[PDB]
Amino acid sequence: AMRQCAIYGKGGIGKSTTTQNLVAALAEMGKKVMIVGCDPKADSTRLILHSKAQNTIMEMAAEAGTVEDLELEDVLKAGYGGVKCVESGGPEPGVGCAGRGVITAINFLEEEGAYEDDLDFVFYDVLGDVVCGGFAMPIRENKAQEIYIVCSGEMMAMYAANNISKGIVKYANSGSVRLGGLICNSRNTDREDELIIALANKLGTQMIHFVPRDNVVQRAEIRRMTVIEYDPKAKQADEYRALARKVVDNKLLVIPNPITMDELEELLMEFGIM
Amino acid sequence: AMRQCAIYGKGGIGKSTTTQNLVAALAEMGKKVMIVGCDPKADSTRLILHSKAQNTIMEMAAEAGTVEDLELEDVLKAGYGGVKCVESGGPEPGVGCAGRGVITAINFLEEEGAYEDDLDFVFYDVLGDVVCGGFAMPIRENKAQEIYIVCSGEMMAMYAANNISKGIVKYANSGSVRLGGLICNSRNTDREDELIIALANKLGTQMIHFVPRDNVVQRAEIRRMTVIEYDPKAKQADEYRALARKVVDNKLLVIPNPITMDELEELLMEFGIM
Ligand SMILES: Nc1ncnc2c1ncn2[C@@H]1O[C@H](COP(=O)(O)OP(=O)(O)O)[C@@H](O)[C@H]1O
Ligand SMILES: Nc1ncnc2c1ncn2[C@@H]1O[C@H](COP(=O)(O)OP(=O)(O)O)[C@@H](O)[C@H]1O
Ligand SMILES: [Mg+2]
Ligand SMILES: [Mg+2]
Repeated sequence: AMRQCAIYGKGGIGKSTTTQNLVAALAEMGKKVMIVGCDPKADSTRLILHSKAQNTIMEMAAEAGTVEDLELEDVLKAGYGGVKCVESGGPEPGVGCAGRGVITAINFLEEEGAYEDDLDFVFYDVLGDVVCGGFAMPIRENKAQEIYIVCSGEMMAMYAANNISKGIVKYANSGSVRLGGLICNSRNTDREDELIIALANKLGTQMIHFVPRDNVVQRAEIRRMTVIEYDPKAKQADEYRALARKVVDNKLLVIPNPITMDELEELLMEFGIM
Repeated sequence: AMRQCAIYGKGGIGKSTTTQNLVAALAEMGKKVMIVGCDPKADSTRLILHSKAQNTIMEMAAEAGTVEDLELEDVLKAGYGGVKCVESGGPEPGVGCAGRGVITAINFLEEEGAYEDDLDFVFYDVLGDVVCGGFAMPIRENKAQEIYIVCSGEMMAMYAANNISKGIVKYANSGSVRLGGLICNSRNTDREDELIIALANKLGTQMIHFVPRDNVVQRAEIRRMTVIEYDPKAKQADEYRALARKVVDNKLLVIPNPITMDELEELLMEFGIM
């Protein structure tokens, strides 16, 4: 078996930094992991690959002719800890549907046998500002059973978490896609941990970890690494190790309870963030 | 004549706060303005209307039967300064295309005569994390000639600005959609004004205004107002008045020059934000 997880959240919230660091910690533990980039920004694997980014399945298929002229061994790339990496890509802005590459990529990976029995985890790093087209496909088509939402005390980040949760509810009659937890990626604001705990409890889930804001992230990423690789002794490395451990041990996977805008505003008012 | 402007940018960057405050300042000057909300969050008019939000054209059409059973006089609502307000709405998460309501709304407004000769400005407040479907329609279909992008020294906000610019370039052979400027909505970081000026110059545009981060915004918005209405003497009110004046006087409307990821990273490295 293998655990199929998707990391969702609003743009810029920390999906790719959190996912790559979490996965590096899993590999450090001895887990075998694949990352599938499902964000048109297409830099979801650069810290594992020590790279600028990674050429996408949509780009590679265009240069080869069709996606069927591609070989899995040509597409998947291994980096830190043996973690395997692939990027979906997407059409250029103004053209088509921004999520269409996600559908092509996941179907290619399934057909070509990328989901080998030896994998322990697959993580999809998915744009979450809209829940439609290929960005909804991991939920609609039962590809990621465990959804973890990166968020913060930012109102927009909590709104996104609620919207993603509504998408999970919409498809709960089929498949087995569930909300596994919220990950708070701190803005260094007071009571932020308490705020995201409260939001998680209203949705029916949990705050699986509070990730501190730490400049070592920038120093590692300038060098194209995870903090796990850049400085294994860093306090922030231990934070990502704690998040990884709690993901491994997590057994709470729920159909969430989306909240009203009034509930969200009351959360913000109560914990004095605003 | 009337100037059709669209405010784009990544989620949470400050589109709706900036647009409503800018428009309040325009109304304070004596301009006649309409705001068209083109973001599924659907709270782009609440500060003009003193409201929780505004019921959307998609919601109202569903309750009436079809969009043709709606009357313009039933849909448009006037608030502070006589500013007229409408919200597009969008399908629920996981269903359809998140931008489909924008197409329905703009077409309804055009057909029903909302663009009366007495208007001086129309502002569309558009989700900009993806540039596709109805979110691309103001550009693709030549509805907003002047695009202003709200951004910040945040890498994700600059990436979004570049992506929106690529969409403008893609449709420059038809219509007259142009980039009018960048608006820096400050994160209170050093050299941020210089950073966004540099980005604007690389794209071929300008920083039309640097909006400071100011907590009076939160105090006004808790009370469902713009800063212009809440405290006309506030320093931040004068900031929005300066932005409004510069938008009125702006004559630079360009086909932008999108930059590479290397150029964006060099900007961040240079100005020491990272
Ligand atoms: N815990 C953290 N501490 C400091 N900086 C962070 C942290 N998490 C993310 N960042 C920074 O935030 C920015 C956006 O993160 P990223 O993972 O790229 O967001 P997303 O993938 O959600 O768009 C990056 O510059 C990253 O280095
Ligand atoms: N200049 C500013 N100073 C302080 N807070 C701001 C400023 N601009 C925006 N905000 C706050 O940022 C949050 C997001 O702004 P909003 O306009 O709703 O973003 P968007 O419409 O782009 O999603 C809101 O809580 C708003 O009050
Ligand atoms: Mg990312
Ligand atoms: Mg908004």
